[PDB]
Amino acid sequence: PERIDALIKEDKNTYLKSPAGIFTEATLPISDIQNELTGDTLNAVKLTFTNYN
Amino acid sequence: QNNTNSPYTRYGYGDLSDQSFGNSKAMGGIAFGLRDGAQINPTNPASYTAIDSLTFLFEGGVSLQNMNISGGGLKLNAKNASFDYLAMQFRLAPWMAMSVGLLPYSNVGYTVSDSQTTDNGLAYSRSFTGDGGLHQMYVGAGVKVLKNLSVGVNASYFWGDITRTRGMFYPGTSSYDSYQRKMVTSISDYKLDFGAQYTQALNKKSSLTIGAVYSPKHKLNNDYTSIVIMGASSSSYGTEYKDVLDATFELPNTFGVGFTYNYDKRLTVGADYSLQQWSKTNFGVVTSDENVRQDFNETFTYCDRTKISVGAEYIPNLIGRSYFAHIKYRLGAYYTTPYYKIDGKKASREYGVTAGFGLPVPRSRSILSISGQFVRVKGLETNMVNENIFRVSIGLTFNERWFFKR
Repeated sequence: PERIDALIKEDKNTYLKSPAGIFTEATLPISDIQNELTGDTLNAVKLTFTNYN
Repeated sequence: QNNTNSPYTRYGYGDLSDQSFGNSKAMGGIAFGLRDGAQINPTNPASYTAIDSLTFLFEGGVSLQNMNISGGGLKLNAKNASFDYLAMQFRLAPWMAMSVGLLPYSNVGYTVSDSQTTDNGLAYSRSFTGDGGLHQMYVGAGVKVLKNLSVGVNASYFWGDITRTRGMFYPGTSSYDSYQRKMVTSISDYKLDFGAQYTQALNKKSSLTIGAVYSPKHKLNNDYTSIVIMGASSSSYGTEYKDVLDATFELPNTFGVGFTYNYDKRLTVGADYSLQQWSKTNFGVVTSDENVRQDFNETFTYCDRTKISVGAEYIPNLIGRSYFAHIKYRLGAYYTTPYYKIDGKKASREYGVTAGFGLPVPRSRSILSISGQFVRVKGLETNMVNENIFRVSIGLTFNERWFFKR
């Protein structure tokens, strides 16, 4: 538990430790899309997560 | 894309096809005053009464073309081929004749594409296409009310489908949804056409004819629809968000008049004039969506079309034994202001010169009517294209002794 709680507090990166460990949470900019692209047809919205070795 | 590639056809019903048969196509289209009894003429119903007693005439036609298209320093050319008419004609009485046939009215064809790249690095491609047209199938009759005077009518079924698309594609992107809006207009109604002709016996050998033709203003049954497709691909159909609209379509009042002089059955000359009241038509659509409304009001808008044409044919010494004495020689030229309104101003202005032959089959009365036409369309404003179009035109008036009895 202490190691998991310590790794949750790192701020340069996020982890994905699977067996009931760590998830990562993302905040989408829905309000900005709703303001800037009103009247458009959305053809694609792409989100990418990428990792270290 | 079976009759045109001119990108002017993105406006209106396309460009109107002249249902000018073999003799008129070489003679500049002077079809109102003509009474050439060996070939069919649907453009003026009063012309049917000239047919010989025992005959049945079956005319058809093809045409090839090469459009040189130019604008903004770019030059390109495009080649299509068509089917321009098919019609039967026969006599019912010493004073009445009837015909039935199949004719084009207007056609559309254009593909105009584009490829781009934004400053952010995204490449994208657009594609604006169009297809279809309006067609006409008719039954008509003409009668002699006096020894000099004939009148007639054409009653026609009048149907078609014009489809016009806009696309937005992103080549190289892994997975995305393409946007395409396909506005379609199906039409199915009827059309009436009226005509009369009068012939005068000048100087005992010549004859002079005058003809007029008229068709009334009309409002068309239709099925206008505004489809937007989303997510279609090489593997999937996407989704279609259809939208059905209460659009109004019309045909204008049309007037035409002309004459033909004739001498010793060796020479004929004539000239025609016609005007179509397109600017006095109430096209429109009702909807809550301004984008659609603006498109309709900018794509279906017109100006008055007028046409001026002159032509002649000459048949020298048709009883002498030499085949070039049996060949009908034809010439003509014409001028038109097309009905296109682009921006607020009128779009184009066109000129044409025509020539052709009248090759007869020996030991028969069939005629092969090879003809050719050069036409130039000039854009009247700097942002529009110019066209130089060339076209051969094969057509055969079959003719056989049909209603004979012992």
